[PDB]
Amino acid sequence: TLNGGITDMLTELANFEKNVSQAIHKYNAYRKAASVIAKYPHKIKSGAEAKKLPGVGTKIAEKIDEFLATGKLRKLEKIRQDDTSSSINFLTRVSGIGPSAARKFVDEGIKTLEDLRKNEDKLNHHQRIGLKYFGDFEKRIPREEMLQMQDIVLNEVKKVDSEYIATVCGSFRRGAESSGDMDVLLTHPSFTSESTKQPKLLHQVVEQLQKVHFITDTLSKGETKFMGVCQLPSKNDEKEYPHRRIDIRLIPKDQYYCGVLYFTGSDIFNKNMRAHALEKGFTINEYTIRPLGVTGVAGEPLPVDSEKDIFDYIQWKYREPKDRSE
DNA sequence: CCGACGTCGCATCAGC
DNA sequence: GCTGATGCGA
DNA sequence: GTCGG
Ligand SMILES: Nc1ccn([C@H]2C[C@H](O)[C@@H](COP(=O)(O)OP(=O)(O)[C@@H](Cl)P(=O)(O)O)O2)c(=O)n1
Ligand SMILES: Nc1ccn([C@H]2C[C@H](O)[C@@H](COP(=O)(O)O)O2)c(=O)n1
Ligand SMILES: [Cl-]
Ligand SMILES: [Cl-]
Ligand SMILES: [Cl-]
Ligand SMILES: [Mg+2]
Ligand SMILES: [Mg+2]
Ligand code: NA
Ligand code: NA
Ligand code: NA
Repeated sequence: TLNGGITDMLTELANFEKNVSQAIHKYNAYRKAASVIAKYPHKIKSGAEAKKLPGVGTKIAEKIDEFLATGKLRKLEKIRQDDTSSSINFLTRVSGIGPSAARKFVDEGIKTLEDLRKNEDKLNHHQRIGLKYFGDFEKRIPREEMLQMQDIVLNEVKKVDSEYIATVCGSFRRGAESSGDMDVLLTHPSFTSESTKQPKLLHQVVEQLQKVHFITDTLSKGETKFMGVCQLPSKNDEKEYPHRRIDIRLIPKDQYYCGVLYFTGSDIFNKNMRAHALEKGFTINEYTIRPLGVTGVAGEPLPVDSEKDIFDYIQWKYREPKDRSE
């Protein structure tokens, strides 16, 4: 990491703006600049050099100059001193506690892990599970464990219905040596953009994974998206593995390529690519790519028979999953 | 100088 | 209940 | 906070 000091600074500023300021566009701007700087293949020597990169403007350039000269950023040194900002930033590290809930908890005197555990009463279901596994959810998953988890998920899915196809996406599909959680794209021929011919398609996979004690908790669940918790089995006398976040997304089978493009990410890559689509006159979601008429209303879905077809429409050279870790 | 910034699923709540 | 908005998340 | 028209 040539520029890790700068990128950490911008990331901390991004998180400040999201959690404390509740300024989602500043959050995205800071993360976009951190990402372009992270892939820049030179050790940055000045703010002016960084300002050449798209997403780095005047203000970030000045912060880079202060950071290069001093090793620090006074704006951040002060944010770290604000008790309210410290409290809010801590509380939002619990899954299910966002910017608004964190600020309300602080108002109510609930500011520390101690306070949260004393007040499970005041937590919704999601937050209660985020608190239960607070430590575990900050541990990363070695790719070796991702492979064991993939084996279980793919085999249990096959036992329910051999026509399911489960694909592990996220950073795993991008070839990362570790991942923050497990993301699973699911398809079944009974669920297409034209009809849903079988109910409970997601539910049946979730129940089977619960049956074998792989899924341990549910954060939210609907007809096409599961957000929950899972755990690898341990051997005799072994310490248990940490509990891990798992997301399962059921996507219409004929829309698999848009779905796997979405779920492979990264999230910044998707934002960048979707914004480029818009400048090229297209809109992309996890289901389709459609043209945008001058009216601004999306037209009919365009034929897609590969991930690369999506890149072709917007005049981008193809980028393998490994090259999408923005 | 300023409007737009990616797109959408599930949980929650307010008004009717 | 339904609908629409907001929060939080992918 | 940055960018493009
Ligand atoms: N705001 C977002 C968040 C996620 N996503 C997509 C892209 C992302 O790759 C996918 C899974 O989300 P996750 O937060 O798990 O991101 P990952 O790419 O898997 C890595 Cl941050 P990690 O989960 O391995 O740490 O969902 C998105 O489009 N927009
Ligand atoms: N989860 C998945 C994965 C692949 N597929 C289909 C889409 C393609 O037509 C086909 C090609 O397989 P693969 O992409 O794994 O090479 O598999 C699916 O329907 N659901
Ligand atoms: Cl903002
Ligand atoms: Cl600092
Ligand atoms: Cl669509
Ligand atoms: Mg992930
Ligand atoms: Mg723009
Ligand atoms: Na720039
Ligand atoms: Na949180
Ligand atoms: Na995830």
